[PDB]
Amino acid sequence: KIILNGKYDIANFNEGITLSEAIDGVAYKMDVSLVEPKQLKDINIKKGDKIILIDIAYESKKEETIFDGVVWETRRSEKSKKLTLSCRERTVYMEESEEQYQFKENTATQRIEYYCKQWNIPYYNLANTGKKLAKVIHKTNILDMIKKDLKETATKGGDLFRVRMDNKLKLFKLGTNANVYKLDSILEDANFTSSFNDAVTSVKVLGKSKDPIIGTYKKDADKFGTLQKIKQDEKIKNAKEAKKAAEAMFNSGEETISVDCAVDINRIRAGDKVSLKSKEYYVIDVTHTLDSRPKMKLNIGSLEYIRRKFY
Amino acid sequence: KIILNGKYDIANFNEGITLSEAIDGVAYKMDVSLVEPKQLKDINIKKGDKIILIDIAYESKKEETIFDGVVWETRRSEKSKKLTLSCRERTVYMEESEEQYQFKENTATQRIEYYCKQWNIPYYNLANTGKKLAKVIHKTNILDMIKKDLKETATKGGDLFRVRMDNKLKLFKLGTNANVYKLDSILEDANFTSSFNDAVTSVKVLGKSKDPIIGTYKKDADKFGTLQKIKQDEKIKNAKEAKKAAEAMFNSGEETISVDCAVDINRIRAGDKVSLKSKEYYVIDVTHTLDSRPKMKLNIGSLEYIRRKFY
Amino acid sequence: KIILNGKYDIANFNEGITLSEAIDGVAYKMDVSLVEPKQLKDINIKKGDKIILIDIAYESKKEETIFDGVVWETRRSEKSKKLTLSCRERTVYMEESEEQYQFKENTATQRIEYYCKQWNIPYYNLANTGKKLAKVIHKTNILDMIKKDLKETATKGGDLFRVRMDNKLKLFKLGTNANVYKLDSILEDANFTSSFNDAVTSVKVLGKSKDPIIGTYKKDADKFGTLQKIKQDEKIKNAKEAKKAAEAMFNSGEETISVDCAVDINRIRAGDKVSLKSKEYYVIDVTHTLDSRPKMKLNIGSLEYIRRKFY
Amino acid sequence: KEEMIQELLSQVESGIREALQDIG
Amino acid sequence: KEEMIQELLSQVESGIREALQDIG
Amino acid sequence: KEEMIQELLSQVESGIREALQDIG
Amino acid sequence: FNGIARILKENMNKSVANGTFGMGCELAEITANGLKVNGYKDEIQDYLVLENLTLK
Repeated sequence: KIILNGKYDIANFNEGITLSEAIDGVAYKMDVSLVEPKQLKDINIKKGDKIILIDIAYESKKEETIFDGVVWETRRSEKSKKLTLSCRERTVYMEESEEQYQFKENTATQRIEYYCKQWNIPYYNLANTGKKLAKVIHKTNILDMIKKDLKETATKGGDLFRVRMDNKLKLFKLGTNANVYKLDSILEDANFTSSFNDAVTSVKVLGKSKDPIIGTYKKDADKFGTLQKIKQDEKIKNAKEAKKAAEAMFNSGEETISVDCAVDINRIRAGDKVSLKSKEYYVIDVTHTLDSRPKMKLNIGSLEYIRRKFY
Repeated sequence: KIILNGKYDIANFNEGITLSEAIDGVAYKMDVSLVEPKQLKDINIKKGDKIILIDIAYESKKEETIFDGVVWETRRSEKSKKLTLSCRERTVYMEESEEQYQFKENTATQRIEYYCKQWNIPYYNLANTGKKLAKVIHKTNILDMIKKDLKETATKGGDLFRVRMDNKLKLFKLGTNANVYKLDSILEDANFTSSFNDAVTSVKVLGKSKDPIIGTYKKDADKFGTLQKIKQDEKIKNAKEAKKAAEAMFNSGEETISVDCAVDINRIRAGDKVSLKSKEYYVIDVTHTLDSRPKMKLNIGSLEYIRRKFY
Repeated sequence: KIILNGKYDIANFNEGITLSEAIDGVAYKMDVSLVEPKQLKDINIKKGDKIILIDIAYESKKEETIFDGVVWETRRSEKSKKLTLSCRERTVYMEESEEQYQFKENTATQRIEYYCKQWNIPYYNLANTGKKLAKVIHKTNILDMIKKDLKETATKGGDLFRVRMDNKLKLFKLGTNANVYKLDSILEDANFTSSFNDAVTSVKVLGKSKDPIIGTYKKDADKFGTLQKIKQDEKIKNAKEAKKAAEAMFNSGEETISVDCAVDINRIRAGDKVSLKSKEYYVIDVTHTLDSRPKMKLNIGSLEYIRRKFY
Repeated sequence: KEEMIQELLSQVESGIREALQDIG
Repeated sequence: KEEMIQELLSQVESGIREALQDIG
Repeated sequence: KEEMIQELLSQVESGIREALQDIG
Repeated sequence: FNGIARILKENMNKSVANGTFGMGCELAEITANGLKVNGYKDEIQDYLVLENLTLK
């Protein structure tokens, strides 16, 4: 409804906005399509411009900044003067800037604070993930390093954390959204899919590092059969770490719902805890599309499958 | 025509069935789509249910079990109550259960028997592949291990074998189907494609293991040019093994036919030997679709190209 | 307009021709679709036949051989007798013939001459690329080796070179086309896309080989932010080599134009220097389509982005 | 008139995912 | 009648490229 | 009415296979 | 569709490079700070050695 840019208000030009995020996505993504007459052409929107989308929030019905990022790419058509943007929050910067860091044994929160301090990234008070990580040397992107240590934190019994940018970097635990919205009331169509596609019933740990930690921790072998994996990570250097990694991998296969909603719940985001029918599910992916009729589509799943796949 | 499930008969609900298989596919795949009214909803079809499709066989015109597997995944639509399944025979279990095994020098049949004995998989009398395999250590899936040793058996002059499940595991040689069906009579449309896309005219073996085995065995260099490869496998630890591997790699490029048949030959399966015109070809892929009009589509190719690509 | 084949002239059968090339493509590609009545069926076009397309050149309006290659694959439909070809110039042979070569320190031109001499490939007087390459051992395809050493030549300050076949192999520098055509006059539609998708603002070289060469050469850190990479190549064994590699990597992200032209400029090819509006861009990709109305589509970009991505 | 896009995008996604899961 | 092919090829290319860039 | 799906699935498969073979 | 192929090839190189990192033999030099491995930004202050290198 309001698109601030730097100074102007280009909400008087946009054909539609689509706010999309994935649980493992690089960044909260806003793809706003505009018509580009002389008026919009004058201001000369370039890549790197700062877009802030403001719309009436679902919670309190007050205008709140639902998106605050930067224009990552502009594509302009000439025959039809339709300028199209693809906005990203500043976690896209972290996913592109490579750097090598050597880390001793420590927790994920300390590592994230170290990254932010090194690269001068503003950040709120980061939640203590608690889990203690093994010494590693990293080379991938900063977001890649953060995701790697968060995955290793999900292993060893730690809670599932996800990093979202907003104005200043936030360490967002998955099941900690304020409002557990119920989608059954506006359920245009749902697609309950169940499978054994990524089911894990057994896991045979073969430790590449010593405390000779080896074991098997089959959990539902009698019911679904011995759907076995082999976890052979150097980071597992402990018997309890092996047991917790095994326990953080068992699941009954893929179990998700491809939900389609006729009303756009504005504040939904990846990782949020949302209800369909009596059950509760975590948002694997959300794709708003703020056309003339607000609309939302969701892909949600159980905790076990999400932990198995994305962690 | 008859869909047994555990107890019931849901042939009174299916909009269509599509039996599809690939020569390198994980398993014989049946994708049956159903409407899900109160009647079908009562029985509560879950993943892991056992589906048996029975239809009048082409050979003797007697009702025979053409498919016997398990429901690997169910996807239910709610706005339109259309339950859709994707059935798999139990080789999908082998493609998901990882395990590590160390093997001395032996044949593929002994290794397959060892896998079945370890994992309690029923199996018919397995054909003696004959070829003797080098010592290896494996980590991939059980089906992955079986495919790897079968590929190494195709190399060294062994016959092309493929594993299909049925009720009990079977080691199916490719060119051993009972009836060599002729598709020209029901040829709705064919697509003869020829190429040098995967042509191999020469091969320069560089042995990574000793008997210093090195050589070149160019076969049609004068005609198609020296389309050369380099085979650098540790498993080749012998001069005769190198020569047979070279001889089991030469081909005139991709040579397949995308056949479309107006009548569904019910008993066709991947690897079967089928005739189009005077020539004979091996089924790279088959995709039946048992809608209200039975129909079949086939992708067939020559032995040399199949051995080069899939082995 | 004229399709010579070996002896005949099958221009009296073709529904359309599409000449397509990519800057990193395997070969100049011509995909000519034909109807195959008794007349064309008699001559029995096989793979490996030599196709020469002759058409009135844009430059001098004289019939010139715009394509000279070999039929790499033929696909024939039977219900509708439409034979379709996919012609390739003989660089496709180099992209399929693997070979291992050990090279001392030398330039790319000498290596290309050595490859041509070894494999008996005709070649014109190859341009002296000048840049001196480090000792390496290669195993990939001959075209793969040529592309690798040309990429290493683009690094260390050398000019961007691309290899095209024609009748005899040619080492084509990118910005050396004879005529810098202007596409604005026939601009059916253009798509100016800008991004930071592959922007590189900093690079932290970590030399794996000694002259302990380590450094950072950030170029526009204040403006676009420290979009950093890490170049960790063994081939960089020198401080000046590291600096030139860093300087041959900085760019302002992806900056291309998806140009659509209503008139087919016949002599355009990948790497050519072409003008749209006042600016000049290098052809990343060109796709002619010689239907009954000649037509062309182009994808062009700046030198910095092309060097960053394809080199 | 417009539902063809949704229908055939779904078909493309299903087919490619199905092939990757089968061969992979 | 014919523009559906161009429109939906563009949609397929955009969607797959978009997904690869996001997840990758 | 229905042949558009077969036609454009064939186009999608051909285009993606063609691009992978060219760049690869 | 060439853009998808190029992006996917970039992903190939990315994944292969990430997998190959921290694996295989590498050259190094000893310093007062500790071990200095070629291709590493920081010196390794804790490392193991073969027992035949610990001779007096």
